[PDB]
Amino acid sequence: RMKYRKQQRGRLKGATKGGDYVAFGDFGLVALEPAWITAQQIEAARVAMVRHFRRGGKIFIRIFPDKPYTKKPLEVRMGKGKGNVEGYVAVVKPGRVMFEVAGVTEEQAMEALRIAGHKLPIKTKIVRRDAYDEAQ
Amino acid sequence: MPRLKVKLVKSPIGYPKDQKAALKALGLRRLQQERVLEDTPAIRGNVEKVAHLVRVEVV
Amino acid sequence: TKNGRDSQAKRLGVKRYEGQVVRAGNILVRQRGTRFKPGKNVGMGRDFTLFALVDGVVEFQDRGRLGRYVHVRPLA
Amino acid sequence: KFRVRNRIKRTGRLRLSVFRSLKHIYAQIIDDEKGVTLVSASSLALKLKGNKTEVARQVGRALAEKALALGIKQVAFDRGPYKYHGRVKALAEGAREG
Amino acid sequence: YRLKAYYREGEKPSALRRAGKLPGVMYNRHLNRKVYVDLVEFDKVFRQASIHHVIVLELPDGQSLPTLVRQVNLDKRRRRPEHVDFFVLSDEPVEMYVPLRFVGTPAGVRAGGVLQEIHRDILVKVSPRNIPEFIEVDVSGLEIGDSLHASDLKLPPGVELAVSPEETIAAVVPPEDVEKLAEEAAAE
RNA sequence: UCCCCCGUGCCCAUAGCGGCGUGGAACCACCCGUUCCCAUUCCGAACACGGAAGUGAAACGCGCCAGCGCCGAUGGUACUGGGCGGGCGACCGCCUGGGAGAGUAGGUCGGUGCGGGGG
RNA sequence: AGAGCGCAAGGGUAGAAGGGGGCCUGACUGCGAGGCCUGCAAGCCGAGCAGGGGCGAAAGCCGGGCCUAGUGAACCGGUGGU
RNA sequence: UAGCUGGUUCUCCCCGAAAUGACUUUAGGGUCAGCCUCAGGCGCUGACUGGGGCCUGUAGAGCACUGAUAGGGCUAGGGGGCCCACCAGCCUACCAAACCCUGUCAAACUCCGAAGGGUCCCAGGUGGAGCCUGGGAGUGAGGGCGCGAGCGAUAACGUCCGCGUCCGAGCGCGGGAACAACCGAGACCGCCAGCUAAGGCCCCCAAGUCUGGGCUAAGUGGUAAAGGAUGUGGCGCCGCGAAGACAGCCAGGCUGGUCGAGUGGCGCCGCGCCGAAAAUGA
Ligand SMILES: [Mg+2]
Ligand SMILES: [Mg+2]
Ligand SMILES: [Mg+2]
Ligand SMILES: [Mg+2]
Ligand SMILES: [Mg+2]
Ligand SMILES: [Mg+2]
Ligand SMILES: [Mg+2]
Ligand SMILES: [Mg+2]
Ligand SMILES: [Mg+2]
Ligand SMILES: [Mg+2]
Ligand SMILES: [Mg+2]
Ligand SMILES: [Mg+2]
Ligand SMILES: [Mg+2]
Ligand SMILES: [Mg+2]
Ligand SMILES: [Mg+2]
Ligand SMILES: [Mg+2]
Ligand SMILES: [Mg+2]
Ligand SMILES: [Mg+2]
Ligand SMILES: [Mg+2]
Ligand SMILES: [Mg+2]
Ligand SMILES: [Mg+2]
Ligand SMILES: [Mg+2]
Ligand SMILES: [Mg+2]
Ligand SMILES: [Mg+2]
Ligand SMILES: [Mg+2]
Ligand SMILES: [Mg+2]
Ligand SMILES: [Mg+2]
Ligand SMILES: [Mg+2]
Ligand SMILES: [Mg+2]
Ligand SMILES: [Mg+2]
Ligand SMILES: [Mg+2]
Ligand SMILES: [Mg+2]
Ligand SMILES: [Mg+2]
Ligand SMILES: [Mg+2]
Ligand SMILES: [Mg+2]
Ligand SMILES: [Mg+2]
Ligand SMILES: [Mg+2]
Ligand SMILES: [Mg+2]
Ligand SMILES: [Mg+2]
Ligand SMILES: [Mg+2]
Ligand SMILES: [Mg+2]
Ligand SMILES: [Mg+2]
Ligand SMILES: [Mg+2]
Ligand SMILES: [Mg+2]
Ligand SMILES: [Mg+2]
Ligand SMILES: [Mg+2]
Ligand SMILES: [Mg+2]
Ligand SMILES: [Mg+2]
Ligand SMILES: [Mg+2]
Ligand SMILES: [Mg+2]
Ligand SMILES: [Mg+2]
Ligand SMILES: [Mg+2]
Ligand SMILES: [Mg+2]
Ligand SMILES: [Mg+2]
Ligand SMILES: [Mg+2]
Ligand SMILES: [Mg+2]
Ligand SMILES: [Mg+2]
Ligand SMILES: [Mg+2]
Ligand SMILES: [Mg+2]
Repeated sequence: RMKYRKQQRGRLKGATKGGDYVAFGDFGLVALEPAWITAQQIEAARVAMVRHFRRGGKIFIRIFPDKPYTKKPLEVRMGKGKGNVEGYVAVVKPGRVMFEVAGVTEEQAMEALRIAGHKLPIKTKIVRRDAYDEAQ
Repeated sequence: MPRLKVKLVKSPIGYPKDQKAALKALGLRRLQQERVLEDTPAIRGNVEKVAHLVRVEVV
Repeated sequence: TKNGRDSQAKRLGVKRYEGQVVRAGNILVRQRGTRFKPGKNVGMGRDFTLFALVDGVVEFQDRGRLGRYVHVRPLA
Repeated sequence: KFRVRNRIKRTGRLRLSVFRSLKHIYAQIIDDEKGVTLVSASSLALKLKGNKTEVARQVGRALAEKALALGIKQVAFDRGPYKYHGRVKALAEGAREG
Repeated sequence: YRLKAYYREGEKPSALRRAGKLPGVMYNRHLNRKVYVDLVEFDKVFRQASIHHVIVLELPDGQSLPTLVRQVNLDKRRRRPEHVDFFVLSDEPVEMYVPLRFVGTPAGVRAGGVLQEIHRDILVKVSPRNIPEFIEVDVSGLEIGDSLHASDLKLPPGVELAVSPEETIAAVVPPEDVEKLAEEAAAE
């Protein structure tokens, strides 16, 4: 990775850009609530996914932890946090599409994706593809 | 610009400084107080800002 | 830590705006470079300070490619 | 290039835009700040012979005579893309002669 | 397909949606007009419809219009359509995303592997007569490691591909599993 | 008045990039030459002077295409001065005045001054 | 224009503030309309007048350096002067 | 000596703060500024507002720069296998620069960019407005709430700034059970008059056991989550069904009959259920 050290917290405003449409594989998993999702959380789901459906299709992860996450070590107030204990997170607004699978049955994905949302710290809904795009 | 008949119905104690000055501009001292004024853009301008405080009427 | 250090505020910006009378010498704009440019009756000095060259009203020109200029349109 | 022209225009008034062709040598006296020329003492595409330097000097007295009968006097000289030295030189040079 | 349009002027775009009418707009080199299909309907229409097949739109002007959905703004926060772009066709050539049907099972997917399908459709310049209900893709000789580009398409008569002639269309990527749960664990 | 050229400003890519075409009477360029004035960290490439003949190939001038670039609505939304509402909370919602970016439709191989030579 | 612009970062910038040359020392004296900034003290910009100069044919430009850091009241004392 | 603590006595009337900046062997002290007040000036300039120009880089957005980034492509470099030094050749579900595509992220990124804010002009605005010169001040511990950020743990009746507000000084009055700052409202005095505000109108307790339409059976309401469930009502879609379905019942391994009208699954809204253990009596 790169860039610089540690970074503000900021707020999590309206769900705005935070959200869109399935954009690879068949089914999707989308965020209802706002959240910092931890790498240890992503990766927790990632595995829980495959490990569920072995020699599986393709899982696309479309959220990514560029936010470094600080945390002072059981002391008191002098300077910014050492930080990084939980390392990094992904800012995730209501509506964002985190993971989607491809190469699978409706009940394979309706499971994989189901399990995952469990591993996540948030409330999530699952998605198809309907038609919704942009073209003519 | 017919007459405007502004009455003060909600107390300003707790609205922004401006909003109080607004009423002072329009010339409203006390609550439930009658005050009639020319419908110029300027009078309107303030009368709008305190809209939530007054009840306007066209005369 | 090793931080919490900084340099006092430099209070720079457009000092006179479009359509203000100004005397000669009036600093018109204080600036980081040529964010603005001189022009008509408007000199500029070591730091890039722009300043009236005769009393009169100020106006602001945008000129794309050429950049933005500021002038005094004199009168008396 | 033309850096010069910028430098001149700054001064204030009365540019003498000396253009010069391989057989010719025109010359406007442009009052900027309105986009108009005042006099236009061309040369080869005007009237005069074919000897260049002596031509320039002659067209110098061109603008000269043409000018005073109007009011001009600021020698303000567009030493255009050509470096002042010869044809261009003589040009303003004659404009000074009178 | 066909869907009953309506005209719209002053109506509060937002107050409309509460009713059920998904606002929208029809426009083309000469035309531009405020409208509003019905949502429950547009759904069904557009569910199958999308932006490949045309939709002729009926106003109480009786006018059947030769249009298709140029773009639809979905509202973030639980998907839903906000409002609709309707490109009135005429007859001159017009660009548009025509589908792609990937047919046949490749060498890849057999020995375990995965249907990667970059474009479930593609953009081509074409006149309205040619509404090529789709395009074929000889996906079968494909292998995990191999990928069919754009310059390799079964192009119907008279149709010209508007996209770059080198965009990839699909590809066959490896599956994914536990030869990557052990290795992905300690190694990193 | 009109048409082409030349010098020159104004608009600031809807002037531009690239491609086809064309103009040498005039105008301009390239061009002949390096004795004089003048010139290169080496060169008459550039500046400079004197100028047959040749040329419009390059350059530039005028046109014509929309591949790149550039310009780009409308509709809708985000956001949001001001005013409010629910809930236990990170937050969510309405009223009112403002309203994008991106994306579609689309446009675009310029507009125009003053002066000069030429039919 | 993503380079360069002595050095940090920034803003500026080739229609030069960047590279190279020829001549030069205005890294002047006497001043200073008028402003920026500001509790105070301080800091900053500055046309123009005079004196005598520098480069330029000239219009003109020069009161150090693209700019913004590179510093220290007052006392007491050192050196040189009218 | 005490930059500390304590104490400072009659009445009525008008106005009325501050708890901030700068410096400070300064940090619970001071000096100048800021805010209060008094006197003498000036006279429509004042807050607020309308129109008008200018100036700006946030929210939002965006990826053109700086970086970050998942998948794929094309593609140098590497590692591995065939082959051998006539060094090259070929492959490569290996890592991967640049590049393109799809998809994205950023306080110290911006091709863009709001509302808004600042200022000057013209206009309304005679106000316990405004300017100018002076006498006297106190203040220079603030706090809470709303909004925008930092810190913190997107903890704290935490902390630190910004805009605003109220308490401070309105622990005066109404509401909120009680309660500085939440809601209402700025208490000159009197009244055994009236209208209201917030909040309320079954009793304690003033005023509807008011009218109409629904929802809930938990005492929910009487205020706890991920998650769970044939709660309940309301709406939408898919599957088999009077050519006999689902449910059971008779026979065989879906088939048959008999029965005879609906049945199965998904999805969204309203109210509810579980999840739900604390110490004096509820
Ligand atoms: Mg969860
Ligand atoms: Mg209040
Ligand atoms: Mg008044
Ligand atoms: Mg600090
Ligand atoms: Mg100077
Ligand atoms: Mg300088
Ligand atoms: Mg200087
Ligand atoms: Mg002009
Ligand atoms: Mg292969
Ligand atoms: Mg195109
Ligand atoms: Mg050609
Ligand atoms: Mg020809
Ligand atoms: Mg010829
Ligand atoms: Mg010689
Ligand atoms: Mg040609
Ligand atoms: Mg034309
Ligand atoms: Mg563009
Ligand atoms: Mg564009
Ligand atoms: Mg737009
Ligand atoms: Mg736009
Ligand atoms: Mg022209
Ligand atoms: Mg032109
Ligand atoms: Mg003829
Ligand atoms: Mg030098
Ligand atoms: Mg002074
Ligand atoms: Mg001064
Ligand atoms: Mg000076
Ligand atoms: Mg002098
Ligand atoms: Mg002298
Ligand atoms: Mg200078
Ligand atoms: Mg220099
Ligand atoms: Mg001393
Ligand atoms: Mg001493
Ligand atoms: Mg000494
Ligand atoms: Mg008082
Ligand atoms: Mg302390
Ligand atoms: Mg002390
Ligand atoms: Mg004023
Ligand atoms: Mg990009
Ligand atoms: Mg790959
Ligand atoms: Mg690859
Ligand atoms: Mg091996
Ligand atoms: Mg790359
Ligand atoms: Mg734009
Ligand atoms: Mg505004
Ligand atoms: Mg504004
Ligand atoms: Mg009065
Ligand atoms: Mg103090
Ligand atoms: Mg708190
Ligand atoms: Mg509190
Ligand atoms: Mg108060
Ligand atoms: Mg009662
Ligand atoms: Mg009842
Ligand atoms: Mg009853
Ligand atoms: Mg019920
Ligand atoms: Mg669940
Ligand atoms: Mg629940
Ligand atoms: Mg249930
Ligand atoms: Mg649904």
